[PDB]
Parts: sequence; structure tokens; C-alpha cells
Amino acid sequence: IVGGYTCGANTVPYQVSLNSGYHFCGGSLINSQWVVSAAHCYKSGIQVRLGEDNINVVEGNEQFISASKSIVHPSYNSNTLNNDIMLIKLKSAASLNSRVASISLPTSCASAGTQCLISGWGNTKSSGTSYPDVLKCLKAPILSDSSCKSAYPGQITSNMFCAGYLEGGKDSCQGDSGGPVVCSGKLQGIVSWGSGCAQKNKPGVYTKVCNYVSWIKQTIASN
Ligand SMILES: N=C(N)c1ccc(Br)cc1
Ligand SMILES: [Ca+2]
Repeated sequence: IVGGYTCGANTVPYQVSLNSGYHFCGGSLINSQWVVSAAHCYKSGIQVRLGEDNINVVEGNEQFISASKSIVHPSYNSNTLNNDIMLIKLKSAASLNSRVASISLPTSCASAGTQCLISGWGNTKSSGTSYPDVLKCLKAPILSDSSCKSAYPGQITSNMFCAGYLEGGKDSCQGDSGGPVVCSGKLQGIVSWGSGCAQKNKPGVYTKVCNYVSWIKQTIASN
């Protein structure tokens, strides 16, 4: 997260870290046994880390649970990043509390102008690299479809939306991949891609979760 603020320990209780010996992606807890992330975060041997603030220090509220199964969306296209969403089933159910909690799926799609919360442990600089150890937060609005398509001609599908600031300076970044975009208490987006980070006229692009609720519910019910 570039240009954000320190969230505060366990103030984003649905945020997960995906760990394969090191943090490599974010995710969102959607019930006690399932996590949603980006398909471009796929790999084998994932450990899901819940209840994290400082990802380099054991602070006492963590739960570490291995993944038993990962399911990439059947239509994910790694060249265009269309359908950039994946589900991860935990080997055992998390213990839910005030600091580890699930986030609700949306019943409708959020409109442009809605303010949302984006969070992650990704790069905090738009040039160079500096990775924080504690969770960062950013409040940002959803942008109109026309501004999004004007920023990225020929690249925005119906399964993507833009959020952020056309002036630059505030954005998600590498390492935030797969993490949540939460608006009005519902999961509306997944950190997916962008051109650089926090560049002028290049806002972040997010997977449009409301298009996938039926696939998520059917998949969870059968696996
Ligand atoms: N929002 C961005 N600018 C961005 C997000 C994820 C990745 Br990976 C790269 C860039
Ligand atoms: Ca920790």
C-alpha cells in the first residue's frame, strides 16, 4: 500500500496472509474454512496465516492453517487477468473471534463513488521498494467505468473495476495482490493489477467479486 496508514493491530479481522516460507499474497476469510484470493497468487504448499498484524513477529492472536485444496476460477486468463479469483480451503476450521472474523459476500455490486477500504502488506513506495511488517490500510473510492476504461484502453473487462485516485500517490502495490477491497462491510474487490503503483492516471484494477458470488457459493457447497 502506497500512501496509506497503519491500520492498527487486528482492526481488519478478515485479512489473511498467504505464506510459502514468506508472505507472498493477501486474501480474505469468507467463512471458517474458506479464503478468497487472486488466481495470480496460485501456488502449491500454501499456509494461511490469520490474525496477523506484524507478519515477522508472533504477537499472540495468530492462527496458522495449511491449505488442503486450491480452486482457480475455470476461466482465469493469465495474460489478460480476466477472472482473477481463486478459492482456498483450509485443512481445519479457523476459530472465529473479534480479531479473526469472516467478511460477508455482496448481494449487489457497488457503484462508482462508493468509498472502500483496501489493506495489505505490500510495497509502500512508488519508486524503489520498502516492505512494511505491519498491516497498511487505504481508503479509496470506486471509479466510474468510463474513467477506468480511459486509463487502460482495451484492457478492462466486465469483471474488473478501478479504484483509487487519478492524481496518483495512493494505491495498492506488489505484495498486496489477492487482498480485500471492502465497501459498506461487504467484500467487493480483490487486489489484481495495475501499471506500476500510485502513478498518475493509472489507478488500481480489482476483480469484481459481485460477479462471482454464485460460483463461490456453489463451489463451497460441494467441496
Ligand atoms: N494497484 C496497483 N497499482 C497494483 C496492484 C497489484 C500489483 Br501485483 C501491481 C500493481
Ligand atoms: Ca504475527
